[PDB]
Amino acid sequence: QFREFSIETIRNATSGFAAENIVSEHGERAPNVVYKGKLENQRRIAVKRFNRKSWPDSRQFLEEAKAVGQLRNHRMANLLGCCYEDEERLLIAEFMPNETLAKHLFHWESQPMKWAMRLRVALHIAQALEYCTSKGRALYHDLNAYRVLFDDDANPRLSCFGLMKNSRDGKSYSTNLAFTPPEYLRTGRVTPESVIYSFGTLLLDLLSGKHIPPSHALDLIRDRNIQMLMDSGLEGQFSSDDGTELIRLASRCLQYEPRERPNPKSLVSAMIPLQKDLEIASHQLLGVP
Ligand SMILES: [Cl-]
Repeated sequence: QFREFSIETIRNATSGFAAENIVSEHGERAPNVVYKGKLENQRRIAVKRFNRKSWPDSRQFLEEAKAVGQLRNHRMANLLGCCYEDEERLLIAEFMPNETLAKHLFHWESQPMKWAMRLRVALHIAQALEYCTSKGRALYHDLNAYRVLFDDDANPRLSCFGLMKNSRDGKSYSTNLAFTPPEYLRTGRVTPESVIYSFGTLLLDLLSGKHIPPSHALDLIRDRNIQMLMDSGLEGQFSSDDGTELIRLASRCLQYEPRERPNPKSLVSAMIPLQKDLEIASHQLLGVP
């Protein structure tokens, strides 16, 4: 059950917000800073520590946090609680011990992430989006490869933290404008269809093995230059038909007109026939213990 924590409990859990416990990607001074920690009951947690003045009205912070806290789903890194003591504003979620899509996709060591695992990620994150939308939390802020986490069993989950803004009013620059949907640039506002565009960028990441700007990818797609778009490290793991099917889904997600983008259920349905190696456990596919 969603619960409140004292700041002392959370400082104890994170060794006083020790810098080496940061597991997010922007360091200590960013709008989005997440620390790993461990509670007295041995439960491992992720703690997002909001900036001072980001959510100054604790009633508003709590309302938001509690709303996110009602969500419970296997495709999410779920929100367990919050803290709003002594000007701190913290979100406490399930710890994900196998790091991020970014680590395994962009910063691989043994070998590139397998196609089968990339497609499993895409499907499971689409399912996470379907769930969040189902529970009235259709807005998601800054979805990218750093918000896709891997659990104890190496299964992909969507971080719950992106369901809340980094600050109620502060302009965030947490996603470079190259990756934001066109309606954000016009209005400064996120809509349900905005996250679908972001999901399109995630598909581009998975297809290419890098965080390719949509403008550039869309040029390649217009040219049907699949060989320049797709990750050379995937060679021989996928049929041209399936590669193309996923590119076509990305193109739908990245449509200028928000109403033309797929709804989450359509993303899930489109992903099913592309799945590969269903019988293989995620830890084997991802290459973690
Ligand atoms: Cl506020």
